Amino acid sequence: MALLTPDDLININMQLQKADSAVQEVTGLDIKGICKALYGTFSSSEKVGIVPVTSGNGIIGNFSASLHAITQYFGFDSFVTDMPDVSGYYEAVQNGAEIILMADDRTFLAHNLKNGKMANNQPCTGIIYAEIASRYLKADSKDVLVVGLGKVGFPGAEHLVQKDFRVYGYDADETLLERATSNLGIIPFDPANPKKFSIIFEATPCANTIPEAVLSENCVLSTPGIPCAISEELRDKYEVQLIAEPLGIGTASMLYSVL
Ligand SMILES: NC(=O)C1=CN([C@@H]2O[C@H](COP(=O)(O)OP(=O)(O)OC[C@H]3O[C@@H](n4cnc5c(N)ncnc54)[C@H](O)[C@@H]3O)[C@@H](O)[C@H]2O)C=CC1
Ligand SMILES: C[C@H]1CC=N[C@@H]1C(=O)NCCCC[C@H](N)C(=O)O
Ligand SMILES: [Mg+2]
Ligand code: NA
Repeated sequence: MALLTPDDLININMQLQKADSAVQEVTGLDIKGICKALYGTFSSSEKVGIVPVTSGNGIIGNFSASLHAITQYFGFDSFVTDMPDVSGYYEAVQNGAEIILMADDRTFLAHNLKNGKMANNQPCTGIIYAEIASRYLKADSKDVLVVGLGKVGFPGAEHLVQKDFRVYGYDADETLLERATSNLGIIPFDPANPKKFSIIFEATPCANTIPEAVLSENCVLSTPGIPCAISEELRDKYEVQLIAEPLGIGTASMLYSVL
């Protein structure tokens, strides 16, 4: 399974700053503006309780600290509980948390206790990175390539289909590809018969998944995938506009979706 390491989260404030500038360049909107477009919501210092969780692989170094910073960055009044797990959840609620933010190895959720809304990181991440890609100001095309049609990728593709884009899809697992084509109506992408895209969305845990043949100059590559979907070489060569950030954008999508 594809879990963060502590090194992925180093200087999360800078990673967020850089991602937010890239998002502004690409779409004319900052991350808050994207979330406002997606969900119509804005932050008003809602209290967010962040609960460390020890199950499975356990507490990931820098994870709760990064969420603490991300939440503050978007204007939430956040805190991290002293205790983990159920004791931590009790602490969070007792200290007045309106939104609970917590994750085990399989599920990262946000639960707004005031209105009952609950978000899962996987669809929220897919949706927001697909939204960003979709809003590329200089795209001059409704064609989009989605690489990776799993838990993050499938909802991203679904979002793009709802937005009336012409969605091409590829997954290395043939069964996943088939699932997407027959449930979403996407066009299966044929790697042996590529075409160029100005808009690309990638959601795999693998490097170098985007072939050169698919790139156009200045195309947007919006990717929650870790590590990076393209080499530095190809990024520089085609002046690719990369939106890639390990936790904060997806977390913002969760939070603004439950407001
Ligand atoms: N940046 C962020 O905020 C977040 C990042 N992620 C990351 O997103 C990635 C995807 O997560 P999930 O969708 O949950 O994983 P998943 O395992 O559900 O789906 C990944 C898909 O990519 C496909 N794939 C793998 N190698 C490929 C290749 N070379 N070419 C085409 N397809 C390939 C797999 O067949 C699989 O269907 C992971 O690396 C995960 O860590 C996940 C959540 C939030
Ligand atoms: C990109 C992230 C967000 C969702 N999946 C990836 C992930 O690493 N999930 C596992 C998070 C586990 C956190 C850990 N239980 C903790 O509380 O420190
Ligand atoms: Mg992110
Ligand atoms: Na990747």
